[PDB]
Amino acid sequence: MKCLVTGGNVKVLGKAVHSLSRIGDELYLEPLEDGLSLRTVNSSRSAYACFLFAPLFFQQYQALRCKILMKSFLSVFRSLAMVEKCCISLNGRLVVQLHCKFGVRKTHNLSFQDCESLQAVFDPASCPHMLRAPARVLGEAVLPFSPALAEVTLGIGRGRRVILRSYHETAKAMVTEMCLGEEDFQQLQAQEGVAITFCLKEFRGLLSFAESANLNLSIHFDAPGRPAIFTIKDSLLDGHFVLATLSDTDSGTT
Amino acid sequence: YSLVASLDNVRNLSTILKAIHFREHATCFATKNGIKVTVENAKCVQANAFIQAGIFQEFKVQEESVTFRINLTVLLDCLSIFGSSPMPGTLTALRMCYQGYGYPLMLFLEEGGVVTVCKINTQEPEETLDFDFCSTNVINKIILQSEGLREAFSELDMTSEVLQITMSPDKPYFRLSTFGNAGSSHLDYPKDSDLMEAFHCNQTQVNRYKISLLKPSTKALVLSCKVSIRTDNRGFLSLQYMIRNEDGQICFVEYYCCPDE
Amino acid sequence: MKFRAKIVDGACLNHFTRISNMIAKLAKTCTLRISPDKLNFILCDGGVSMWCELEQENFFNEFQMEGENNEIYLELTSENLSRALKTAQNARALKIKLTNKHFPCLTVSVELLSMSSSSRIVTHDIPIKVIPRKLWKDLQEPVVPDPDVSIYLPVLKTMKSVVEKMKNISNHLVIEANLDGELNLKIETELVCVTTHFKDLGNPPMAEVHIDIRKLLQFLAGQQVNPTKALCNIVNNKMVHFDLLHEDVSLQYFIPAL
Repeated sequence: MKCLVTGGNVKVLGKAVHSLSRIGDELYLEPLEDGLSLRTVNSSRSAYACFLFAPLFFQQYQALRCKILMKSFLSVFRSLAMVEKCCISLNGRLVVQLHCKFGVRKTHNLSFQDCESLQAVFDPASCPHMLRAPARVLGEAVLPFSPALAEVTLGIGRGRRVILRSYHETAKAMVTEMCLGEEDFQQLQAQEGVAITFCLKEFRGLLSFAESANLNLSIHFDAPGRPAIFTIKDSLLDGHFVLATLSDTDSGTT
Repeated sequence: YSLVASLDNVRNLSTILKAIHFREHATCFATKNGIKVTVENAKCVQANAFIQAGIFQEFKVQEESVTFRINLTVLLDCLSIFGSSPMPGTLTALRMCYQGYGYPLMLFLEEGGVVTVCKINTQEPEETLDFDFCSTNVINKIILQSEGLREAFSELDMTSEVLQITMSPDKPYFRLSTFGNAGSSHLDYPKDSDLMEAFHCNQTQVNRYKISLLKPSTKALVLSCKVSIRTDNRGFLSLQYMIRNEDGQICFVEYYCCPDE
Repeated sequence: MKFRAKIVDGACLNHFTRISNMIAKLAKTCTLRISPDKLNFILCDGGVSMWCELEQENFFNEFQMEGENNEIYLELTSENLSRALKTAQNARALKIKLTNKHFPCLTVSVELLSMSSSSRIVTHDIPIKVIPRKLWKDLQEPVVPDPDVSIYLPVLKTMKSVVEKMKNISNHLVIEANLDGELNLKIETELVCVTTHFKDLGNPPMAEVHIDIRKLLQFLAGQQVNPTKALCNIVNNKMVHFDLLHEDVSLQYFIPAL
């Protein structure tokens, strides 16, 4: 691998890595003919995310897939990239060199475990329900909810308006419900009455990255049980999240 | 009497002490020149804080040299008792008094008319090691700015039980390294850098100090303007910090650390 | 039972949130007394008690309730209310209304305005616990007899900073007050003794107490602004009563000893 990320793109890479942290504990790398693929999976196999980095810099491979501890690769971007250049190569050990200012250089020799790729069965085009809106808007829609809220249900109330409701399994809990109008959305193709329940803490991971980049997020959901598909696309950046949805007898496993 | 030290700005004393606060207790050594508080750990690390009598608005030492060990935590809590967020204009006065031996250390603070009196008992088992760190047997010496080392030590802490410091006139002019679970991270400092003030490396040297012993150095690093990283023949480390008072007068803080075999 | 309130004035709305944030720090679970005239936050047990007087006609624009005995005693978790009012900062209107959809709750509907023509709505269902008339008597305002000493309280900011540092020393604390407006804070351990001396504190119309510093610090923490009335009524026996009246919101705090 040969990467040379500079300018604001460096922080964008960091933000991306941070997002993959709030979903998985292991970072999967995989260079491709179209860009750099950063993937990850939930500990319960009920969540998946992927960031495709089409030439956001100066890419090149061979002269390669691998897997590192997500938290180890995170420490490199936690605050160290607060940095004008970033070189990711291979020696022998994933080498992440940081060309900071004043001449100070920060080289990172990260051990890993060469494995296989992370495939997963999706189909947004086959996903019955659909909606598209600015990330900034969705970020505001989740504010009323507690940061510790685990599960939230996305539903469609009568009147073509989306509704986020807190989910819980005589110490009754407070049920928060945010209601948004159809005018807040750039697209709303969902049947009234249909509602799914997924992980909020994970959904925030993507939403936080889509906001800082000022981009639009689109959600594709079906029936209670089948995973929900979240998608975001930029001029030279690509990413998509996939979370599990609760059902009747099962406990949200996919 | 035996020892009296008035001070119009307690921070001239409390601030520099905080840079040496990596242990519960500390040893005080006061002469005619001023006061000297020392804190050591594992008998492998020692931080020295010196405050010349010039800083005080009224210093006084009776007869010979007076010494006494004391709780640094309690002392610092007492000094900054009127809160640690005074705005430009408000100051707390201090009057320190210690009567030789068997007597508690007396503190007298005041702000806006509010006066507080503290009575901290002195407890002197002592037993303090003497680092023979002399300048005559110094191999390498470097003097860089404190801002650059901020992100260094801060994000330095790892699962690595050591911090490798290498100074050389060749390629790696000044490299800090760690080796933990994650792997190995290196931090270089090229010569001819604006962050580099002085550079006197005679020969390449590689030393490893238990990182858990140099972490507390940040308390002085983020509090100083310049830092003189020095290393002698035995391998011992010497961190000298320049801490300027809120009056302008400069003060010193020195860290010593033994290598790791 | 009926209850429908509504806030529109920005100043009042935000100020109302401040009150919730305060009580959330003084009590995990509190009691909300709904009267046609005023609202109250009550609690009694460490045997600390809190009484918060609040003039309803000074916050809401529309207000109405129904008890013969027009009065309602609700038991809710302070945290739930504060979080519910946190989003009502940049809000247009606030409508708190007693509900009972799934179970007795206190719905806090919020209208958030934005660049969008469609109005944003956030509803919170705060679980409520209606208290029977039987305990109505045990939730009345605490009695303030004859204070042995009634001195004016120093700037809470300074008193707080001192208490903070003293907590790191001992859990006990002795508060003394004289006649010439001399308030003293004394902590004593078998190693360190610290005494703070305040003076010139009026008290127009000596007493020591041995309360724990941990609970004294809680009272000073809730206050983010200097009250327009700070009284420290002390009974040499075992009671310290704090009487605050910032603006039109009254706050009574009681701290026993031993």
